[PDB]
Amino acid sequence: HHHHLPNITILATGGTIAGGGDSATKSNYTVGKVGVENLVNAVPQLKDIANVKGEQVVNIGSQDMNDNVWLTLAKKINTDCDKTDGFVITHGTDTMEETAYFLDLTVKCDKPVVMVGAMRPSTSMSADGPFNLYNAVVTAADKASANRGVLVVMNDTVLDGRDVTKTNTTDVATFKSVNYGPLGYIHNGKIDYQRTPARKHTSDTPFDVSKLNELPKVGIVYNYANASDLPAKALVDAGYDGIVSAGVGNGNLYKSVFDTLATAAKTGTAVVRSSRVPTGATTQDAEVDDAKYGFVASGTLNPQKARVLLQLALTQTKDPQQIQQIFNQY
Amino acid sequence: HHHHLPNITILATGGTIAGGKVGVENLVNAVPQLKDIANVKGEQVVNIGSQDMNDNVWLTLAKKINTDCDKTDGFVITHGTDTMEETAYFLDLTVKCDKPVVMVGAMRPSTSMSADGPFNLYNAVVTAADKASANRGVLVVMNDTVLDGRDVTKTNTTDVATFKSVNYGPLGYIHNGKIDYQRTPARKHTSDTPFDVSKLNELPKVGIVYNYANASDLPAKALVDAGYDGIVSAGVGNGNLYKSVFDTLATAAKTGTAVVRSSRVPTGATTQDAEVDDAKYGFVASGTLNPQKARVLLQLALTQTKDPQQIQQIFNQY
Amino acid sequence: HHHHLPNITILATGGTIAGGGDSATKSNYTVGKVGVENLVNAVPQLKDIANVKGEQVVNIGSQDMNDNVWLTLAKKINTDCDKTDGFVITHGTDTMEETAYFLDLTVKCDKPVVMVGAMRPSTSMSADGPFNLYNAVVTAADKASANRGVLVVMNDTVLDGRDVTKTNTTDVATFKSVNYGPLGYIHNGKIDYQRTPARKHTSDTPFDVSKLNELPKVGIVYNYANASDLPAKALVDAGYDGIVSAGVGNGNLYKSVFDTLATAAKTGTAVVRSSRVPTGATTQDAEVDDAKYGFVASGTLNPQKARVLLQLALTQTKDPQQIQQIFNQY
Amino acid sequence: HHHHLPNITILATGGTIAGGKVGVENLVNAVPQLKDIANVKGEQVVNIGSQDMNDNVWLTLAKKINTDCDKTDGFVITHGTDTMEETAYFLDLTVKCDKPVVMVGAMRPSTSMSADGPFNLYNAVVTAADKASANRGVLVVMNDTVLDGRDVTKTNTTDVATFKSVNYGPLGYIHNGKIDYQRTPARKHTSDTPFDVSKLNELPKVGIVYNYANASDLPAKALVDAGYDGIVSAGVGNGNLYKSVFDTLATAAKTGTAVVRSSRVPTGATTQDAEVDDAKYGFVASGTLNPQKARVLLQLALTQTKDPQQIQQIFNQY
Ligand SMILES: N[C@@H](CC(=O)O)C(=O)O
Ligand SMILES: N[C@@H](CC(=O)O)C(=O)O
Ligand SMILES: N[C@@H](CC(=O)O)C(=O)O
Ligand SMILES: N[C@@H](CC(=O)O)C(=O)O
Repeated sequence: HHHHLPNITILATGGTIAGGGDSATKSNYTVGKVGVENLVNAVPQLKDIANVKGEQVVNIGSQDMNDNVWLTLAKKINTDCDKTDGFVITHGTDTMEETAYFLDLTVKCDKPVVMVGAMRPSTSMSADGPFNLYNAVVTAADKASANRGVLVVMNDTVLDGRDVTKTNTTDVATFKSVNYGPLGYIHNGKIDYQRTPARKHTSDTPFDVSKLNELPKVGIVYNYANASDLPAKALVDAGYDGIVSAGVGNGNLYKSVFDTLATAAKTGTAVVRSSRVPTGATTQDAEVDDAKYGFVASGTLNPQKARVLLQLALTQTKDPQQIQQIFNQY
Repeated sequence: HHHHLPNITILATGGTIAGGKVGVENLVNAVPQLKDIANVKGEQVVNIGSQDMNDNVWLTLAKKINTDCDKTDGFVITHGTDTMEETAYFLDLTVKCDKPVVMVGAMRPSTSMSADGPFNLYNAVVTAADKASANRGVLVVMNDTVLDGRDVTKTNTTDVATFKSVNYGPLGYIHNGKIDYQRTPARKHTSDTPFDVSKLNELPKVGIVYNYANASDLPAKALVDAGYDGIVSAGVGNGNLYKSVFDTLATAAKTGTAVVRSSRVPTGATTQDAEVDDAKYGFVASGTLNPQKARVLLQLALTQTKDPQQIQQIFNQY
Repeated sequence: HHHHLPNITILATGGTIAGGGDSATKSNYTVGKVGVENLVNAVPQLKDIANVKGEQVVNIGSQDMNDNVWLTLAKKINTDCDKTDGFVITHGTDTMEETAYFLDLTVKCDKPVVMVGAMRPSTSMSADGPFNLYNAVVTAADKASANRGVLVVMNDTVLDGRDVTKTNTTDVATFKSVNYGPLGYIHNGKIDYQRTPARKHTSDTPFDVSKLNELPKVGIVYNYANASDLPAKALVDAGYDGIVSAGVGNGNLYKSVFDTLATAAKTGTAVVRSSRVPTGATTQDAEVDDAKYGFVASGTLNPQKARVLLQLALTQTKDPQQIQQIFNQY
Repeated sequence: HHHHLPNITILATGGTIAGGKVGVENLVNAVPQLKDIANVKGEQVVNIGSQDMNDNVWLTLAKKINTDCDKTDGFVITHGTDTMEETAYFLDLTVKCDKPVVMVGAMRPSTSMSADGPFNLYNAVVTAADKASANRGVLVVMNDTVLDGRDVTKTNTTDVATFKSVNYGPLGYIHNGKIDYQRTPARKHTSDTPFDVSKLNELPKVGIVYNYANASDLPAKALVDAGYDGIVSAGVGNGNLYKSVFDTLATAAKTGTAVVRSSRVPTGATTQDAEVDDAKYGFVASGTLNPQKARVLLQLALTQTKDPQQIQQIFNQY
């Protein structure tokens, strides 16, 4: 008997992991500049753990991530599932938490899908990207990683795609699953998993994007003192399918915003209450009678995460109570 | 001789601490031990949910504290928790009275099991009565902790421990009616700022737009079309902008709208010298000021100047 | 059909939850002074949710918790399992994280066992104990709480007995599962569970204390700069069955401590390396050759938690590799 | 004119940053960009794993910095991460040079993927070269953050982000070779302390005992039997003691041993006025000093006084 290593496919999309600047010790850089081959060759130990094939899907900053790249990724992974043993997606950190949840809801492939990025560009002193990439490959190669949904691997930690969020603007340790914690930690190329997400993911969801050319239009409005209703009116005037509110506190709304959203809701615009507050649920049965206004409470989904689920909910139903049930199950 | 207690004024604005329905007099009467530490007088300013806080109320409060500073030894403001962090920083920048100003709220209703409001109110008075609390800026006192009004933010939607100074930490902790202060904010506040709202009846209009994958430019454009004085971007990561939002804001910054890049990310600074050439576009980087805190400072900046470089310096000093 | 509420048994042991002082606004108080009936009557809403029966097992500060109280609790719960639908144990906060893990490893009852305490005495302004008790009863009454091991409920949060730890000396929010997160959050008397512990617990462990009169002797030594080997020598001289080291960093030992523990280990004293560092695992394959010295690495178990598992491991085996396997499974 | 760079001295002590095997000269030569910010000179003090740090090394370091203060513009100490928090606070209390003293280490070996040591060393030099870093006490620089030597502690066994000032927060963050300081420690340090180790060759013996359910009194008794000068208790919760440990320590405190109650709990103060009457027993409460930090302060306290009340006041001031 001979040892054979798993086959792992790297789908590259850009990010600071592929960023470069002209100095190792200045901060300035350009994103999504370096190709997948360069990233792979910067981690010569990858041969110890996997047979790696790299594909460049796009090369962008994830600040410019969009619905089309999401559809491209989901369809590619679902199509290519039988060709490989696992996937790593290199991506910008800014919207990784959004792409990861989208994929968590739409990947039907039963093989690990692991997202990874870097907070320092590839050119920087002590760049984090090479070890992050190694650890993402370790996770994608570990049989125990299966059936846990779509994962994010950053800073030696395996995080579920639903709860994971970027907590700090600059810190290499930025990614945390702030409400329910990580799934496992990586030490010396091994993972000790102690958790798995309960919410339904991947092959257990009804969302099937195989034939979609686009996704429903869902925007986000922010609340604060003296908030303008103009953003909300703009989305309503454009015929948006859904609006997510980044509420204050427990999903609360400035009154003018509340008035515009209540009206939209009774015309069939889906309205989800989420929170600008970085941890905790936007609950039912607090200060807003959701049943009365036809609103949906986001639970622990932050506004950008709630957008992901709402867009997908709107491919199935426009009924607020059915949308609320979706927000209680996925 | 005869022992004497400080005179503390409670300015009530509403909130769950008053659940925004119970009056200042009932709040006070419900914590009879306040008599052990101060001579409390209450005045009702408004009685609202802080999700409906607004510029008018802010102006009322700053004017009242500045006017009444001589009459009292310190102030406590009872407020909703939802926008307490905004009001705190507004007052931090506009209050000229060097005597303690302490804001407090509650996460649980006064009738709920283990309501937090009573002890929160007690400790806010302790803080307002402590001579060591002077000259530290406007404060927030919650969950046995004294927090500076610049850094303090609501971190959790329901936890009594929600309020934290997430970038630089608290100033001190309160135990047995005493505070051990170990920090003070270095940014200029109160009487060391140029902001003076004594004669203003309105504040520059400043709105906030959110960034996310596939973000619409419609919110940003709606603010521009209404002639907003300023727009704060709740950027992704280190204050980055979705392309269409970036395009709209680039235009606004050369067309009479001040533009500040902040971040939806809950901790850390939005820096210069990363991916965005702020100088080229005429944008301002917010540093550790989150979008709603950056709005506050940007409205006050626009009372002095419309020049992006002078705005950037304000954002580096206050 | 008529609604019937679950039967819940409160086993009271003391703590600040049962503490009292002479003023509502001074900090001074005496622990474990108030009886179970008083605690129950301070939460008049408990009738809305359960039929509550209180038993006083002991009335102590949990700083004086000990092996005999642990054995008493485990045997009582296992004996009385069929008499009730769920248990709440009122307890001091100082060692709750130790009792909870002991119970997590030794309870064979398939009904929820929920531990609760209070950081402020019963006499204090804004005392946390009454709502903590309510929420513990809610958790013990929820069918979904079953099969999750022994739980700790504090500050609106349901925490697993293994990972839970006291993080702050004074804060009502002190209890966190610092490595893997909470299992669920409580809002308006309802729990949305999103996690369950993977490590084996309760009826899935081999530990059976039904007939034990005592537990193996296990002590803890602390490392720091210029550490004394005298504590370690004292435990060895007394014939201790086990010693847990609160190491520096990743389970590292001051050399004189290391020398004494290496010697003890080769005479059959079990030696577990843990860490004084509050989060993260004490790993294998770092600076200490555990295989060589016959040591066991504690993983994420902190020193007092590692003591619990080691005592129980020593009821089954004295073999270091079998003990290491136990530390990898429970 | 001609631009001039500060002179910075690296004092090397070992650690994973040197993995304790590589010499100061290789460390320095591996970050050639240090030349852009300083004139670096290195000196080897020892080359050890900091799990074997000891009083002798502490005394060497304090004496060397105090002696060499005039010769340089700032210091960086390369050190293991395991006891860096102890050495930092020792130096914080004993260094009399008001010029920046910055400690640094690394969580990953220099040969590992994405090793942290190089940028950590670069930023430690930035900090040591910043004129704004003077008069803030001894510092720890890790993961782009400037932390005070009193509050800083290792929070995680392996994370590069492990070091945090868990009670009062960091002093500033480092970005693009610049620091925005927003805090400074209020406790007295360096030249405002009475501790002077210039002529000492040994320090008072102080040991640490741990509390847990069913704790043995054997460790505490072993320290007492050896005539230890002081014992720090790593208490449960708010510095509480298992009965048998409490009994032994009560006796020690009246029998020539200073006793400080600290806590195994990683954050928060061990306070007076909770369950233990410190005055009655002659114990000292540690405040926010964890057991190993309390040991440091208690050894230095015992160089001035053996009186528990004077020790308590030291613990309230430094
Ligand atoms: N703007 C970059 C930031 C990063 O990757 O860290 C991106 O998200 O693509
Ligand atoms: N919505 C309430 C929440 C609270 O006070 O806790 C307020 O901000 O007025
Ligand atoms: N010493 C008390 C502290 C508390 O319960 O909060 C105990 O653990 O019993
Ligand atoms: N044991 C090493 C750990 C490190 O430096 O990271 C030391 O403290 O010397």
